[PDB]
Amino acid sequence: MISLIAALAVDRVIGMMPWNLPADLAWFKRNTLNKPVIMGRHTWESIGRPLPGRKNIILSSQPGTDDRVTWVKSVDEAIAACGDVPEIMVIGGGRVYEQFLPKAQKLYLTHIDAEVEGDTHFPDYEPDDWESVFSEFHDADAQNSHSYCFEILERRHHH
Ligand SMILES: Nc1nc2c(c(=O)[nH]1)N[C@@H](CNc1ccc(C(=O)N[C@@H](CCC(=O)O)C(=O)O)cc1)CN2
Ligand SMILES: [Cl-]
Ligand SMILES: [Cl-]
Ligand SMILES: [Cl-]
Ligand SMILES: [Mg+2]
Ligand SMILES: [Mg+2]
Ligand SMILES: [Mg+2]
Ligand SMILES: [Mg+2]
Repeated sequence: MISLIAALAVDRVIGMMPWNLPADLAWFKRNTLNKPVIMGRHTWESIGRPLPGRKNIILSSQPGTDDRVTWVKSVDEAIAACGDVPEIMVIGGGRVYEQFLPKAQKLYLTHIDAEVEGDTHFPDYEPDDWESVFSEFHDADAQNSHSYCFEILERRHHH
């Protein structure tokens, strides 16, 4: 099964960080550890080093040479490279989320209370097609710059 995981500012702006949220990074790690992660080449270059404890699959029509990750050229190849696993995590960026959304059955979202200047957005999804099965709000604190709300949604309908 395919899931997307993303952190969204107001207006669904995503980035590679205008905010400083170690709690969100802990949420990201907890929910991706021991699962393959699929990302586009822009996201890969922004991370710079393979995420530990996860198979790192990079979707790009023009692969790099880095032997530390697995390079694939299509959504279908990305999925095949993951093989028989319970859950595949798609970690962005904008275009990769857009291509994978139709195949996804679960969303892990962090809704951040920040207005920011970026131009890359998380895909449009029809809220009526999803059910909110978890939500938790957290205030900002000495370690986290903004307030945020974790949410998990499960797909109920497809169009
Ligand atoms: N919800 C959430 N989802 C996301 C991101 C986020 O920002 N938060 N960011 C996007 C991908 N970018 C990164 C950049 C850095 C890291 C990263 O470095 N993670 C460490 C944890 C951080 C650390 O302890 O050093 C890890 O092992 O997972 C993860 C995703 C995609 N999805
Ligand atoms: Cl957590
Ligand atoms: Cl990308
Ligand atoms: Cl505090
Ligand atoms: Mg090689
Ligand atoms: Mg889009
Ligand atoms: Mg769309
Ligand atoms: Mg319904």
